[PDB]
Amino acid sequence: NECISVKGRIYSILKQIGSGGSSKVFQVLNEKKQIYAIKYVNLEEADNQTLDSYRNEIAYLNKLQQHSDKIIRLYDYEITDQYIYMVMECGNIDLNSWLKKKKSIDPWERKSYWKNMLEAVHTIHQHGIVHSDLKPANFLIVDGMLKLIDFGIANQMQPDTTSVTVNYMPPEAIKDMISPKSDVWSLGCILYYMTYGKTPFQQIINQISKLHAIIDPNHEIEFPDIPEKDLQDVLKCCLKRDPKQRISIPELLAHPYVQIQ
Ligand SMILES: COc1cc(N2CCCC2=O)ccc1Nc1nc(NC2CCOCC2)c2c(C#N)c[nH]c2n1
Ligand SMILES: [Mg+2]
Ligand SMILES: [Mg+2]
Repeated sequence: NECISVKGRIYSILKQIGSGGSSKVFQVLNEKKQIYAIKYVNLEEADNQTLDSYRNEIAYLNKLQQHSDKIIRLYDYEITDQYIYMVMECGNIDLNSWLKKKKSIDPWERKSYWKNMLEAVHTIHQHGIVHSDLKPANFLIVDGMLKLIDFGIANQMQPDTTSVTVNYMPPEAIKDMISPKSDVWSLGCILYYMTYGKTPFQQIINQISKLHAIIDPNHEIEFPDIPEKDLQDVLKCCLKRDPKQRISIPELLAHPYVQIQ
């Protein structure tokens, strides 16, 4: 019967979904035995860089959810000098965990998840954010939909277990040692994974030349023919290494793959 109070109301902790650095996310019930997610950040030690990333996340989450229901909802929050509590709509599960168990995706459901992710990413681009590190873990499944959680700022957390990648990074991020085009690359890797059941360079299991493969022009990604050729076309347009020739989000929204059927 571990509990959390937040701006008046009490919540029972059903379990800890995940953790990350100084954060924790709990699946909880309110007094009306309704389910929610609560994120907790122990601010006790945390530099002004960490503090500000979390303050920025909360502001954008509060702003953005008026413009799109593909952004996870922030219902209430409590913030002091010691801690943060955020009450949010709780997802059934994150998309990474969900992919890693499913055999094969229903084609109409892949198309629908795809529209969901485009809308969400589109929404954050309109308000001046480039995620830059998109991956399946950033999307939750709720009400048969995909909703975005992470904005790039704030430290990513990891699902917890009761025991004890880089496949999505855009090429121009590797050569950065970054624009809305970088999120379309990462979205194409997810859709590609949803189509061919595998990430473009998911087999180059050694990292340094996984990276090398990604930035290498005369390394070619394979697009086996498939029934839905509009989907073959989406993937080929997303996965162009040259950012300036890569398809954009506004264009992807006008594409037959999302507009027909
Ligand atoms: C039942 O609930 C869930 C369960 C699971 N998993 C993962 C595998 C095993 C399992 O059962 C994953 C997500 C949810 N639902 C959920 N998860 C959130 N954070 C997770 C933090 C760890 O990495 C993935 C996301 C938030 C969030 C934030 N921040 C605001 N709402 C949220 N809803
Ligand atoms: Mg068990
Ligand atoms: Mg295990």
